[PDB]
Amino acid sequence: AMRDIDSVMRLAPVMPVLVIEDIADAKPIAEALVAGGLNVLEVTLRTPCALEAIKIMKEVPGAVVGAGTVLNAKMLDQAQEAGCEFFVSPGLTADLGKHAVAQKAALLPGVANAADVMLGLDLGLDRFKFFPAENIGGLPALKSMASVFRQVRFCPTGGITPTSAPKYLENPSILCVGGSWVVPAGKPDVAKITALAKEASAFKRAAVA
Amino acid sequence: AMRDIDSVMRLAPVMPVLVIEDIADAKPIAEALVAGGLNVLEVTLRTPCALEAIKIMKEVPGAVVGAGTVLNAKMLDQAQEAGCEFFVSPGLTADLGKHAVAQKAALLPGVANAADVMLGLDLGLDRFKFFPAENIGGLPALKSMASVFRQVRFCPTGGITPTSAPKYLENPSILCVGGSWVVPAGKPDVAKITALAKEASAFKRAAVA
Amino acid sequence: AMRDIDSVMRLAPVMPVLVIEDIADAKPIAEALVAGGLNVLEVTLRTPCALEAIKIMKEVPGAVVGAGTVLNAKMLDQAQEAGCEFFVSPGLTADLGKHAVAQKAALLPGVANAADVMLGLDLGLDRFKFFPAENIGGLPALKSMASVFRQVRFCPTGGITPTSAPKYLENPSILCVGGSWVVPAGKPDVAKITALAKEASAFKRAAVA
Repeated sequence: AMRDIDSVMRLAPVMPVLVIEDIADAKPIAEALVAGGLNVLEVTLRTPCALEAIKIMKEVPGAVVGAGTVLNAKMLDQAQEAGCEFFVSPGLTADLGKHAVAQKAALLPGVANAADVMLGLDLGLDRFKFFPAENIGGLPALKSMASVFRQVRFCPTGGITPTSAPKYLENPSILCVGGSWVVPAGKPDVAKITALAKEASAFKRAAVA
Repeated sequence: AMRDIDSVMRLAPVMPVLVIEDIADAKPIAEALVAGGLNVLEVTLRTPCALEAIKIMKEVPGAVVGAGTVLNAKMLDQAQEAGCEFFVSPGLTADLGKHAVAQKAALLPGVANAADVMLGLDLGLDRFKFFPAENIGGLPALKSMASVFRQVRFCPTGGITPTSAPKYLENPSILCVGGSWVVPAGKPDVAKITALAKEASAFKRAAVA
Repeated sequence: AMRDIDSVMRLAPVMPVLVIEDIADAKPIAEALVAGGLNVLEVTLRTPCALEAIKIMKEVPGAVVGAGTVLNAKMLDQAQEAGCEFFVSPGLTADLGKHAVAQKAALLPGVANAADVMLGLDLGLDRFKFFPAENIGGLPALKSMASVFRQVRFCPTGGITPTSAPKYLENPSILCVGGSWVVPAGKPDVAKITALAKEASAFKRAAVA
C-alpha cells in the first residue's frame, strides 16, 4: 500500500529531522517531541549510534520512528529490522525504490527536479520530500513542480524555519514540512524542545484540517 | 530521425504551454494562437479532457499539436494515438526516452542538470527543454550548461516572460522558449491572445534568421 | 582503488578547467600552470583538438593531465588511450560510472543533487564535482549536501572566483575547487597565468595542511 506514507505525512505539520550525536539524548529528545505533538520522528542514519537511537525512541509511547538518510537497500533492511515505521532518503535511486516497494516499506524519498519525480512515479510512488528545499528554488520552485505533477504531494525539507513553514503549508500540495529547528544543536533543553513542538504542532495546513 | 524535434523548435520563437481547463476553449485558443503565428502548441496532459482537446486543436489548419506532461511510455502511446506531432515531458527517464526512440516519436524532454542531458545523449537525443528555467538558475545556469554541451540546443520553459524571452533568445544555443503568458488564466480573450502571439512571433532569435 | 581520485583532489587547491581553442597554446598553458604549482589539469573534450592537446600537455614534466567533459564510455576509452591520469564529467550516468570502475579509471563525476550522489555511492564512488556550483545554490547548497553525505568529499566547479575559492576551501568536506579564471580567454599570457596559479596554489584548505 503506497497510501501508508501519505497518512504518515498528514499526522503532524512538521517532521523533525534528528541528528543524534549523543545517544543518551535519544530518549529525552523523543519524549520532548512527542509531548509537543510532533511524534513523527526522522532519525537520520548519519551517526554511528543511529540504529540504537531508533530502538531507544521506539520505547517512547506514541513515537512514530522512521529512519532518515537511507541511502541504499542494505540501510533500509537494517532500519526495517530495527523497527522503523517509515523511511526517508535525500534522493531516489531505482534500486532503493524497487527494494522499498518489494519490502512493503513506507518510503518518503527526496526529489529535487522533475526527473526524480518521474522515476518515483514509475516505481509507484507519488509522495516525496522536496529536498533541499531552500537551496533548489524554495516555494516558487515547489509551486512550479506541484503545478506539473497534479497527483503528487510533497514534504519540503532543507532550510525550513518557523517563519517560512506556514507559508509552505498554505499550498494544498504540501502535506508537511521537515525541519531541524525544533531540536537546537547542543545539549537538549526538553522544555524548549516541547515548546517549539507545541507551536509547530499548531501550524495550519491547507491540506489537513 | 532525431532531427525532427530540432525542426519543430525552430518554427516559432515561443511554444505556448497550454493548460486547458475548459474543453470548450480548446478550439478558440488554438485558432487565436495560430492566427498570431504561434502554431506549435503544447497541450499538457494535466487535465481530464486533454486528449480530447488535442483532437479538437488538430482540426485547426496550421496547428502543430503536441502533448506535454508526458510522464511515461503509456501516456506517449495515448498521445501518439491521438495524433500528436511531438511530445514534451518535464523530465527524462530511460524508459520514456527508449520508448520514444523505438516509436519514432519526436520527444522534447525537460532537463535540469548535467546528468539529465547525459542520459538523453546516451539515448540519442540532443534537444531538451531547460525546465523549470527560472527556478534552476535561469539564463546564467543555462549558459553554463550550453558551454559544456556544445552540440545540445535548448528550449527554456518555466517562468519565462515577454521581457526575459528575447534575452534567452539572444543565446545561439537556445532555439525557442516555452511560456504560458500568451494564454492568460481565465476565459479566453481571443483578440488579446492573438495580439500576444503576434508579438512573440516577432521575437528575434540568434539561432533562427 | 577508489582512493586514487581523492589523492588527486588533494594535490592542489585549484584544478584549472581548460578549454583549448588553439592547440598551439596547449604546451605554453600547461607549462605556465605547472610553473605556478597548479599541475593537476583538466583538459575538457569540448574542442576538436582536445585529445591532441592532452598528448601535448602530457609532455610537460610534472603535469598531471586528465580529460574533462567525458560524457560516455567511448570518450573515456579515447581519453584513457591518450594517457589521461583522471577523468571528469559534468554529471554521472550508470553506464559511464560502471565503465570507469571496470576500467580502473579515476573518475571525478559531477553531481548537482542528492540522487546523483546516491547513484555514485551505489557504483562505489564517493568523490564528486559539485557542478555547476554557483548555479545550483553555491556554498549554502553544498553545505546542506555535505551535511547529509558525511563520507563524501567535493570539488565545487562552475562560477568559482579567486574571491570565493577560499570560502569554499574553508569547508572540511571540500578538497579543492575547479575554475577557469587561471587561464583568461584570449591568447595566453604565460606570466599572468603563472602568477594566478601561484596565488591559487597558496590557497589555504581546511581539508589539506
